[PDB]
Amino acid sequence: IQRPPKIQVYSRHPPEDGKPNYLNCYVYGFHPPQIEIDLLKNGEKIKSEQSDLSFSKDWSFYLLSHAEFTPNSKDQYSCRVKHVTLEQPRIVKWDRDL
Amino acid sequence: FSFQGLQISSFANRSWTRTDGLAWLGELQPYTWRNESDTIRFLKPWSRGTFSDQQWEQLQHTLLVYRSSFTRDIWEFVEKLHVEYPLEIQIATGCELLPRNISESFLRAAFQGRDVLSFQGMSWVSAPDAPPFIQEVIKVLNQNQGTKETVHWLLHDIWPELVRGVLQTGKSELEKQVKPEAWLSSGPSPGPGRLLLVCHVSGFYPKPVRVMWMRGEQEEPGTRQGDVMPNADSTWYLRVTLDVAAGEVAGLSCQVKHSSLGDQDIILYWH
Ligand SMILES: CCCCCCCCCCCCCCCC(=O)N[C@@H](CO[C@H]1O[C@H](CO)[C@H](O)[C@H](O)[C@H]1O)[C@H](O)[C@H](O)CCCCCCCCCCCCCC
Ligand SMILES: *[C@@H]1O[C@H](CO)[C@@H](O[C@@H]2O[C@H](CO)[C@@H](O)[C@H](O)[C@H]2NC(C)=O)[C@H](O)[C@H]1NC(C)=O
Ligand SMILES: *[C@@H]1O[C@H](CO)[C@@H](O)[C@H](O)[C@H]1NC(C)=O
Repeated sequence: IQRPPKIQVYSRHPPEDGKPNYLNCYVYGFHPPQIEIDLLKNGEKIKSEQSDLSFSKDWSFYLLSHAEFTPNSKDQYSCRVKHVTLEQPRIVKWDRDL
Repeated sequence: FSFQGLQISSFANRSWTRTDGLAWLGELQPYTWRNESDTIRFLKPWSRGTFSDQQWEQLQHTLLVYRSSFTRDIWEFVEKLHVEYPLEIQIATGCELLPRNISESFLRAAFQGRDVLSFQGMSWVSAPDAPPFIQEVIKVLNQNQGTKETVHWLLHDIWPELVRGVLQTGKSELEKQVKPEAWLSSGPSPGPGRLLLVCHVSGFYPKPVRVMWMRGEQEEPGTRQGDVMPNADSTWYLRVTLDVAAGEVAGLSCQVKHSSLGDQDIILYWH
């Protein structure tokens, strides 16, 4: 009936400071399909694109939200997810290393 | 490359409902059909297949009348059977071309995140262990000869003729091969004197791939596979990790096998 989102964050390319890149936030395994996914730079929402919502064999949903970014020394990134199974918006930090 | 047409329908109250469609062929998405829109959209130049504009227009009209009728018909089942709110309905329908000339098609559906009913040969069959009322929804749906006929036609004439043509127009894009980048990083500490070795592989199409941590020709176990995750350009991403003693880190490598590379694996040594 009800499933919480799994969330993974990763960049498209090797994360080299200075070089333009793509930040990906991948939200999956959830249900109901109603969801909100924001990509944040140092806490502030950035301009991002979302794929069409879709679902897997077992009826759970998934969604890819990506945005352009240029990683550097100081700036830290993250993904915020609001879903009906989460009392507070869940936040997942981007770890360049993982 | 199998074909999957996908419907996501949300009924929250009775003033507010939405129904979205999209379709996959292999890993690629040649169609979308947004609630706001009375027409499907072709996302690729090959999306139109061999269907003529007339066949597309007819298939569209059918589906658009379907969407309208599906909407009101669910609402009637809702009011006249006092079912809960909100409701999430999903439908999956498609086919694949098997060898010789045999082709198997399907249409199953889901209520509240799990199987509820499907379509077998000529009739609606309920799914085992489903909410009480759907045996009674199946009663009504089986008394509607027209809908049953139209579904049969779709599964047995329309999907197979559509997929044959789109498999043809989309051949070069479907069968293309994109080589991955790969790179290593040191990840969060598994403990004092330990390292998380992380091998990243990104940008391969298609999806099947094999990425392992190695010491020579012996695969290192302790290797934890990530999930394979999409990038926006229809390529993929995977990270594979190893929890190892900082002492034994010398001589380890990450090996990447992918259909795009041949028998020429990408190899990366830990430096
Ligand atoms: C190209 C990518 C787009 C992806 C699209 C996703 C594919 C979805 C599958 C498409 C289904 C096609 C079936 C079409 C059959 C159809 O038209 N059904 C309609 C239209 O019928 C109307 O017109 C007809 C002739 O013009 C008759 O005169 C009818 O009396 C009138 O009502 C039919 O009435 C009705 O909407 C069928 C509803 C099917 C519901 C089965 C789904 C299971 C959901 C179970 C939910 C459980 C209940 C919760 C309360
Ligand atoms: C049907 O559902 C939607 C929510 O799914 C309701 O819309 C909200 O209503 C409030 C108060 O009027 C608005 O301020 C919000 O902006 C709406 N939110 C959304 C997400 O749509 C709607 O009121 C419901 N209608 C009925 C008659 O129950
Ligand atoms: C979606 O489409 C239907 C039918 O065209 C329309 O009446 C309805 O208002 C739309 N729903 C939403 C949530 O925008």
